[PDB]
Amino acid sequence: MNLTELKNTPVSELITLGENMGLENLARMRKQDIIFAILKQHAKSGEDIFGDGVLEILQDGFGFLRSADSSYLAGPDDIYVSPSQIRRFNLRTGDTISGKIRPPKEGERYFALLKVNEVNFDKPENARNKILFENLTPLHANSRLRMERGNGSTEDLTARVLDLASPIGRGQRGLIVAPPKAGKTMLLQNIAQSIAYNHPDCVLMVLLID
Amino acid sequence: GNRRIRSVGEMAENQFRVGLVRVERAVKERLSLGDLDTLMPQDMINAKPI
Ligand SMILES: Nc1ncnc2c1ncn2[C@@H]1O[C@H](COP(=O)(O)OP(=O)(O)O)[C@@H](O)[C@H]1O
Ligand code: BEF
Ligand SMILES: [Mg+2]
Repeated sequence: MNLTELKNTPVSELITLGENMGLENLARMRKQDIIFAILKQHAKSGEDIFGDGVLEILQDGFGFLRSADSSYLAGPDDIYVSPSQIRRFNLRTGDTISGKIRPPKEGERYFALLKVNEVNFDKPENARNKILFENLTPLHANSRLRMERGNGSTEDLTARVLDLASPIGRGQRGLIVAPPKAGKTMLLQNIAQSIAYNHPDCVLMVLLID
Repeated sequence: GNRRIRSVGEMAENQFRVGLVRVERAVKERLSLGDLDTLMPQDMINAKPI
């Protein structure tokens, strides 16, 4: 069973599934431990379990695989990974891992990883032969990002202005200087829509702090 | 001729053998669930019972 499947489900569907399983009232507690308990049940009676997420190394040597829908937070949803993986496949902080998991046995409360199926959407064999980050040779912007869609709606013109004010390409550093109440929120929203519409091949991430 | 003398050698050997069979039962109960290419023969045996 995939974790991301129960992840993209709303809380009501998790409640309905837990009541279909015939257990203690699960709607009472967190989505986190809701998914935890329904997974524990369905894994008591079910296949191999599958999961995916991003890995963070702890100072104890082990690692935690967490979900972005929980914004990479600590909780029962996390997947425990042993340092033996971080020696065999030499895992790293921030690796997109997807693999098989099982329920925790006596005294344990974190799902244990079984076998890594995809490391950063790629082969673990090919996960060894990789290049280091700061060891790379940086360069200036070579390929430009097309933000103009060509339809000219009420908001698309905004992006068009950028295309004639400050062109952006892959590898460029953009800094927005704006006082409060200036309309930067939907500015980033329109930019994200345009770059997601024009380039569905590059993985796009946003960050909202406070 | 019927009474045998024992020294520190085989006495310590027997005590180490008792510790060894203890940790061997421990690591055998542990390995009964282990799988392939998931552990090194370092944490399988505990140094504390020896
Ligand atoms: N592209 C646009 N087209 C029309 N109105 C816009 C556009 N961008 C911003 N606005 C106006 O600006 C306001 C944005 O408010 P808000 O998102 O709170 O700005 P900020 O996030 O900078 O405080 C809205 O009332 C909206 O009418
Ligand atoms: F306070 Be607003 F988002 F500029
Ligand atoms: Mg805003």
